[PDB]
Amino acid sequence: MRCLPDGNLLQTKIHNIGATLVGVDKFGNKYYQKLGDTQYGRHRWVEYASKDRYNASQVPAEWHGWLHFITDHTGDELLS
Amino acid sequence: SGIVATVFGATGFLGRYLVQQLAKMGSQVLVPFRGSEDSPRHLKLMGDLGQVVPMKFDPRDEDSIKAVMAKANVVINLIGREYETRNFSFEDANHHIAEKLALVAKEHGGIMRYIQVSCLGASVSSPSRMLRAKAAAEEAVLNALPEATIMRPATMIGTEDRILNPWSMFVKKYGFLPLIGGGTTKFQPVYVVDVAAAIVAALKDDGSSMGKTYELGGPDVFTTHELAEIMYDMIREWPRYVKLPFPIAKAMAAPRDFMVNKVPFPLPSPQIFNLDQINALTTDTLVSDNALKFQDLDLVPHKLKGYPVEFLIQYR
Amino acid sequence: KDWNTVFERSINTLFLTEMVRGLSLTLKYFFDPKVTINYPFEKGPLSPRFRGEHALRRYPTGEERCIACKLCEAVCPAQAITIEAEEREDGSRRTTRYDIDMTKCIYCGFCQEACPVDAIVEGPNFEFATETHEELLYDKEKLLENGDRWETEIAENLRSESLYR
Amino acid sequence: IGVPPNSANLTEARRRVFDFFRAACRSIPTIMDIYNLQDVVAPSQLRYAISAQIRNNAHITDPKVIDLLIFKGMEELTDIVDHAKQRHHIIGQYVVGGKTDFLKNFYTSNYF
Amino acid sequence: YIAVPAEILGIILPLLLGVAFLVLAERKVMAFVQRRKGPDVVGSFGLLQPLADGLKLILKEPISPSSANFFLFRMAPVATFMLSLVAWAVVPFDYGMVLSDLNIGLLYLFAISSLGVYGIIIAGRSSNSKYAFLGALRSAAQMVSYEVSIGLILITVLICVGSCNLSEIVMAQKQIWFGIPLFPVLVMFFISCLAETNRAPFDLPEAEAELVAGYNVEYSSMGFALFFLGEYANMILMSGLCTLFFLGGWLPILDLPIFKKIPGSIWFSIKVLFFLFLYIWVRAAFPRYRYDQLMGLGWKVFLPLSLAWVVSVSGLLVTFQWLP
Amino acid sequence: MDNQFIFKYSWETLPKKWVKKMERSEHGNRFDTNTDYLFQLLCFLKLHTYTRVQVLIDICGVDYPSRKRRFEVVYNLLSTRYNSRIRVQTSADEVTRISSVVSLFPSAGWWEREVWDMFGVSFINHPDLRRILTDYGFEGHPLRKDFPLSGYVQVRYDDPEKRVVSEPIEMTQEFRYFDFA
Amino acid sequence: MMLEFAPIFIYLVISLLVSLILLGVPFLFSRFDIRFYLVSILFLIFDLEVTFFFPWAVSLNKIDLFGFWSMMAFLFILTIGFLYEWKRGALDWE
Amino acid sequence: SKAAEFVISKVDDLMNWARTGSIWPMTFGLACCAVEMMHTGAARYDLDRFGIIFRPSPRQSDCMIVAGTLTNKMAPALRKVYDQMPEPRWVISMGSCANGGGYYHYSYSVVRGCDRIVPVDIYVPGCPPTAEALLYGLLQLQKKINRRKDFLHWWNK
Amino acid sequence: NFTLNFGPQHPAAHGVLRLVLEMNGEVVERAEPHIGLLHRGTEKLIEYKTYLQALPYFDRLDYVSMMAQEHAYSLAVEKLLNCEVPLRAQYIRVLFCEITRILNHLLALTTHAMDVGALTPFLWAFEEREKLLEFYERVSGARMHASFIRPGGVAQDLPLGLCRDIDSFTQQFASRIDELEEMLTGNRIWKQRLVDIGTVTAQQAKDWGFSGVMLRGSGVCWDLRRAAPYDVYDQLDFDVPVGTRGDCYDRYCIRIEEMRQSLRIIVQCLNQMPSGMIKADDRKLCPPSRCRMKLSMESLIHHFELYTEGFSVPASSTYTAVEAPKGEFGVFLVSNGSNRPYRCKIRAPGFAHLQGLDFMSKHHMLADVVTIIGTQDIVFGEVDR
Ligand SMILES: CCCCCCCCCCCCCCCCCC(=O)O[C@@H](COC(=O)CCCCCCCCCCCCCCC)COP(=O)(O)OC[C@H](O)CO
Ligand SMILES: CCCCCCCCCCCCCCCCCCCC(=O)O[C@H](COC(=O)CCCCCCCCCCCCCC)COP(=O)(O)OCCN
Ligand SMILES: NC(=O)C1=CN([C@@H]2O[C@H](COP(=O)(O)OP(=O)(O)OC[C@H]3O[C@@H](n4cnc5c(N)ncnc54)[C@H](OP(=O)(O)O)[C@@H]3O)[C@@H](O)[C@H]2O)C=CC1
Ligand code: SF4
Ligand code: SF4
Ligand code: SF4
Repeated sequence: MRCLPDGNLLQTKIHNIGATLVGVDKFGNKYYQKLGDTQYGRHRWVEYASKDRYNASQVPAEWHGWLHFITDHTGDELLS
Repeated sequence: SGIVATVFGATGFLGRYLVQQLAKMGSQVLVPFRGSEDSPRHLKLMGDLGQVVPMKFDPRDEDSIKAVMAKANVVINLIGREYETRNFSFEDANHHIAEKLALVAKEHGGIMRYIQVSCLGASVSSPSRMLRAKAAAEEAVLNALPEATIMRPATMIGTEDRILNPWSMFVKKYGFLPLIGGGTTKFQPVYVVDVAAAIVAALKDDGSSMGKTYELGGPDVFTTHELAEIMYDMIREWPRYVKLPFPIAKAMAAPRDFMVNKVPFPLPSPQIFNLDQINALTTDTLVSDNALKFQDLDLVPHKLKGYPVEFLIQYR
Repeated sequence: KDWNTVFERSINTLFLTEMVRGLSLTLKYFFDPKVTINYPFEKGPLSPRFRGEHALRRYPTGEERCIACKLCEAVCPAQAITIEAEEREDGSRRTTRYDIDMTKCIYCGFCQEACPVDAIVEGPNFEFATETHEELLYDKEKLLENGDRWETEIAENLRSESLYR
Repeated sequence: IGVPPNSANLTEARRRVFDFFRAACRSIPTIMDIYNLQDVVAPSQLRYAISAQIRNNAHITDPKVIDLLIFKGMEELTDIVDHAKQRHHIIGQYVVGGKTDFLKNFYTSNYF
Repeated sequence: YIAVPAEILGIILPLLLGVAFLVLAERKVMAFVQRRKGPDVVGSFGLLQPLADGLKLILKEPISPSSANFFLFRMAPVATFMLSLVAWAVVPFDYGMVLSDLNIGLLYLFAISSLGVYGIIIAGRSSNSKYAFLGALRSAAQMVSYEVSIGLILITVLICVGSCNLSEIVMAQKQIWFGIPLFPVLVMFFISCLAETNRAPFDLPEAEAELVAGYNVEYSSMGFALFFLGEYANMILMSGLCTLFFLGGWLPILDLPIFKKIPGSIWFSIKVLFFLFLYIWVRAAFPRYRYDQLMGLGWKVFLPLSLAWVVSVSGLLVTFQWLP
Repeated sequence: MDNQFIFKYSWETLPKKWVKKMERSEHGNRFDTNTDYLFQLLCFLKLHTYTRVQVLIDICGVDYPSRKRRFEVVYNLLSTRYNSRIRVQTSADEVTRISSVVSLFPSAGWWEREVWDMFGVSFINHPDLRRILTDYGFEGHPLRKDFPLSGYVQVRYDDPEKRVVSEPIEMTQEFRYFDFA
Repeated sequence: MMLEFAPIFIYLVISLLVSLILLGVPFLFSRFDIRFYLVSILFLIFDLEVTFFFPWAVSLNKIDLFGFWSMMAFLFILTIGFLYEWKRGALDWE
Repeated sequence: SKAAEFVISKVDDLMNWARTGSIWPMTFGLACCAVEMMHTGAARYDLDRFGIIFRPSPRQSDCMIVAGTLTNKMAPALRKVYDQMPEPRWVISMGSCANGGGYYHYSYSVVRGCDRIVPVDIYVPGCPPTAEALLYGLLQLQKKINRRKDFLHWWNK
Repeated sequence: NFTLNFGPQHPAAHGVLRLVLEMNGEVVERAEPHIGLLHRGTEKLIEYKTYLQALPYFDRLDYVSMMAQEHAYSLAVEKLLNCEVPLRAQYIRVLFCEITRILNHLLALTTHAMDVGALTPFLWAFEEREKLLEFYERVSGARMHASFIRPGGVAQDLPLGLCRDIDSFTQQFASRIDELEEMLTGNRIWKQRLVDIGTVTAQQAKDWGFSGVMLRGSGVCWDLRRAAPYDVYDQLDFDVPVGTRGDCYDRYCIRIEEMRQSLRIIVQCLNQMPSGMIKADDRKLCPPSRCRMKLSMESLIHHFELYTEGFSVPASSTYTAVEAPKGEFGVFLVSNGSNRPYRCKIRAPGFAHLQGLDFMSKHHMLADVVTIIGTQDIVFGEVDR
């Protein structure tokens, strides 16, 4: 129901359709990828655990590099 | 300076000038505010980084009060209101809060200097209920803190004053200016900057200001008609005074005072037809010859004409 | 010059023929996919070299890397670093004070280049806007907290970039 | 209009001084209006301040120094008139509108 | 007459909603041409953006600068907004779907258009600002200039129809839409509508970056919103007028039972939507003229062509006796 | 047109009293001249068929406090005709006006204003010589070596006056001079 | 019949009321350029031309050839005036 | 007052939703930071999609972005423009120059932080901050606006 | 005559642009720019910095063409030091200079177009700008102020895979240029806004010190990359477009063509890029590797010296100029033998170009002033310093 007032979250729900779950972090944020080519193959995004009051600073360090295409290592591989 | 001052009521007219002057002397200023965080925003530019610190408090709550006071050795109270709201009466706004602040300062233990700002006409036998509550608060603070200092400025003049600005607004919106008492009451209006300077000077002395009340009046004595004329020379407009006798003015100021404590929603504040101020206009409010003036603080107050009234340029 | 060319010029002027091509290729982009990033769920690409928020690092033992050589303070083009140092109780050469004024800093990375022990780095964080100027005056403890928070990414980036520097 | 050559001697430099003083004095009403000084200071006090500034440099004997002082005075007058920075008791560089000095300075600080 | 206010509200309120969403549609189409998204956060697909912007505007403190024209300054946006609203009283959306079936409706629309200039002029003069005054003068001159061509094109349609009644103008196109034989006249009418509504490539008030201050620069809060709303309502009205005069109003494309199934109001709406899309598209496609260039176009190009079309249509219809 | 030809031809053709010093170096050909001949030298170089120095690239001052004439004014010029650059320099002090070259090169107008603003050197026959970079009412000439880096005054908003105002500077943390010499 | 003008008046009253509500709710919480005169004059002339066109346009079926040519003569006079304005530079804003 | 507080909080939530959903900044584009700000408004980040529309006149603006170095010569112009902004209004300081003077801190001609001239609500660090950093700063502004309780504070005043 | 005071306090028209115009109706009689609103004392600050600490000031002058000014300053320092730069570094420098030229021309063209009301090309061009900013960030870790080009060469070598991505960009950039052109070049409104606006004769251009596109628009074939070549420009094929009318339209066309030629140069640099060192090998002026400094005394000592005192430059003085995207950008550097510049005079083309606004805008309409400002390509960081 958050989709109706929050259009930003709606776009993520739409683009999650057909996506692959890559992992979940300690805060419950979920990480998805597509493996296509629309934004030059950049298809990584995060669904924040809190559907309201989400904030970019909630991405932990182990997943920050993966989210920003700095590294191809997921948060799980970095933690191991 | 190593002075840490908690200035209550610093989001009003006199507060900005007082905070500017306290920051000039290097003091750290704490600014308790009761509502929106944007109310003390204009004070943040004053002083260096970290020097002015606004802090949320509640008046009707003792914990918040000692919380904002917990770090200070100087407390200045400017809280007051010349009208009434359904939430705060004249005695609630002008006597109860001041007594509570004095009591918390007593239980604090560390307040070296306490300054309570009052009004010049503050007396028990005053027509204005606000002035009566002001005198009561003066007595209450003195009883709770015999070493406290009391300031009694006259009507203050400045960019955000509540006398010349309402007059200019009313004239520019109607074309004429009423005179409530035939334009005969005398009062010595005072530059707000001078009041701030007197407070700073009493904070700076070798201790001689403690226990004493100072009557701060402007250099000159005027009639309300005489001030209305400085306003017209400055606003470059054609004067047109209309005599409103006291019972008529009280009639036009009766509705708000009547229905303020009955209707359950806020009312707009009175500009000219405030009943209590009209009652105050019945008598003349002058600096007593036996009081302590701007002299005995080694200060000369500024004359109104020119710079104190330069904000009136905006109305031309 | 010739009736045909004059006629063709007149028609083209009257019928706004060249205005049609602009309309057409504006309309072509209308149906193509958009390049907008759905921030904050999606982010722009960055590199291991990205110069973001400074951080102070420790050895895996927990010991600080910084030995108060003051090279970063000397090289800093903005004079944004302030250091005090003394012999620690165990005899170690260590900072007592390490301040970076985040509002003077130009985020040039010179300090990270100057440091001989990889103690000060500009990490990958760029989302640290504040409500007060005083929160941007970083002291040593804040920088060490940054280092603890971002250590895994910083170490990965250093492993990646050690083959160029 | 253009920057004139340096004064050849003290006579022509004095003539330039008199011209500058006339131009400065004639601009006093404009300054009074711009800074709203009607109730702050008399126009003659402005004239007196300008003349006092001219007199404090009456010992100068080099025409080039006089020409430079006149040029700087013209620039300062132009900035005062064209690009006024209103303060209160201060226009440009001038303040408008029983113990010796040593004791006061000693009470003030250790840096005299 | 007791139910007349209900009809009037059933016109005015959906029109205000339509304007609020025309602003959003302009933003969306402009974005999509520019390979971006445009509003999509405030509400799903950005559909709550207009309500948020309107709420922000009503919650904004009004300024009302210390001018000597205190009454005129606030009344100018009221005048332009009311004029934008009242033209819809005579607009028919389908057969019998019209508030006022004026026999003189065409001339009434011309009169409203001629009245539109006063809000801009008064806003410029009353604001006590030389830049606003100059911009208002230029905008007013442009609108009066293109009003001449609009009136002459109106006369061409009137010659074809023989009645000033808008519904009669629609029903006279049952045989053929006037936009087919008079296609250049329709192009001229659309361009003149662009210029008359101060729209790109004729949007002088939008040319702040070109050192040309708009007439509404001193306005804030709801006076500025009133100017904006009147402008966009006038855009919708100009699209509706293009639909009525040249695309056969509520009529179907082909007189066939398959097309007659769908209601006439839907035909009218679809044509209006096409013209609004063209408004946005044109704003997305081209740079703007200078004031002098557009004035030259108004007087040197569109007036002579409009007059020539009047003469040619009347002469042809008189010659072969095809008059209504 | 190489720097050997320019040096030799200028020695052969220029009036002798115009040039006090001539340097030929890969760092640039350089002519030093008294202030009273600067204008005529530049006019010659611009007009003469074998030089055609048509572009004035810039004018700048350099402060040398140890010198009786502390200021050195440098003219960088270009010949697009011969694809060559020339530097012409003259010295000046705090009170001696030098000739403007605006009538020769209109581009000089603002560069001269800048020299006056930054260093305090004045230019005879300059049509409009006022400061161009500093704040209105600025005092001093910031590029002089004795002018302090942070200056003498700073500005802040003053709520009681409802305006931005200027006060003598006060530095929270002073500029630290690191002497590595 | 003039009956159809009454809804227009009621519409005006309602639109005015909407305007006042919208505008009033936030109060709770020396260089003469002759070319403008000239463009005004031209607009006046062609405004009257449109005015005279209206009855002619609705009356063409009854006035036939005589009315057509009389209006043509009217237009010829006005267009000679327009040519005069064009040649004199009244239509140039540069 | 078990019913008045709920309605008051709902009103304040509506006001905050409106004010966060339509932020109309005026840009004070002074130096290099203005280029990153232009990129934030461009297609990749599309400030339009958050309801953020840039206005030419302070009269139609709710926010001022100070993007670049503020000189002493420019300070009066910045303050006057700020004083024409109608309430409620916010200021975002973008980049080291606007934050505290940055690389020019010790210069004779530079204001050492725009917060000496106007009250600042959000400081965005960087030289320049990335376009995404500016977007993060604008989301922090939304967070600050969402703590407002204007209706409640006025009811109790 | 009336006086219109125009200051756009927003980057729509610069941002610190301030103009006093005298008008006769809508006709401009005199245009007087008031500058210094971004004067930050750069030339004074530089004298208090070591030669390395001074380098970031040059990114912030024409802050749309960052690496070009970096390059000019490095070249001046190299000239005074007699320092030899390795070939690979030369090629990287030229490659980044031409990327910068494209970055500058896209911004200039589309901001001008938006000023005269064409909104879409700005968005289209800024996406390509974003791709080029990504190359800046991949090599330096900064989108704009890279401080990547340095005395002796470049700060770091290219990351693996960068050349391939640049090649991918070049394979599609010509279509983007074509789209911009079809939007603008043939459009009658665009021509009416630019043809015969701001005409400049060759004599006027020389008299007012014009350079770059401002000079080549008037028919003067002059490009420092060919007249006074530096780095590897003499090994590269490119054409120098020149105008025939000297107006705004000619300069727009020249900028489009310059983007095409820059694309050509980038392709050549990509194909001819050699292997080897990216820093000068003289061990008295360049930082050692991190591993060398952690392993070798001599290296550690040199690192300590370089990052505390910086290198010395023997006493001398010279003027060095490059063909920046906005025209001739020059540095007059005076060294006294110490580790800090004694004097650094910066010669900005925008200073000359904006001074020419008075004669260029004479007798034009008010709306042409912004067009003329746009064709000059003014950035006040370099005008004011
Ligand atoms: C911008 C366009 C400019 C057009 C300029 C060219 C035309 C100007 C008008 C010139 C006068 C008419 C020239 C056309 C010749 C054909 C006339 C014709 O066909 O004869 C018809 C008759 O045409 C006329 O007689 C009309 C003449 C028009 C009046 C022109 C004025 C001439 C002088 C008038 C003197 C009055 C004083 C002038 C005051 C200024 C026959 O009609 P009917 O008799 O069969 O029946 C009458 C009708 O059908 C039923 O109503
Ligand atoms: C189903 C689709 C329906 C679509 C309906 C709307 C169509 C779209 C309309 C909008 C199109 C884009 C609008 C933006 C362009 C505005 C700029 C117009 C500029 C302009 O008017 O130029 C004039 C020519 O155009 C003109 O003159 C325009 C009027 C043309 C009328 C044609 C007149 C003769 C036609 C032949 C008739 C013969 C048959 C009858 C016997 C000449 O001015 P200039 O200065 O620009 O010159 C330079 C010429 N390169
Ligand atoms: N002419 C004059 O101005 C004169 C005034 N005085 C007295 O001097 C003092 C300062 O004057 P001035 O600055 O003009 O006063 P203002 O009315 O301008 O400011 C009053 C201050 O007190 C605060 N305040 C008022 N009521 C309450 C309350 N119930 N709880 C908490 N805070 C409250 C206000 O807070 P908020 O902004 O949040 O409402 C504000 O900060 C007052 O005591 C006044 O009565 C003396 C003589 C004449
Ligand atoms: S990033 Fe540069 S300016 Fe900032 S602290 Fe590090 S060295 Fe100093
Ligand atoms: S951070 Fe590095 S360079 Fe700076 S003092 Fe510590 S060890 Fe030295
Ligand atoms: S903070 Fe950095 S990028 Fe921003 S204006 Fe200042 S120097 Fe330029």
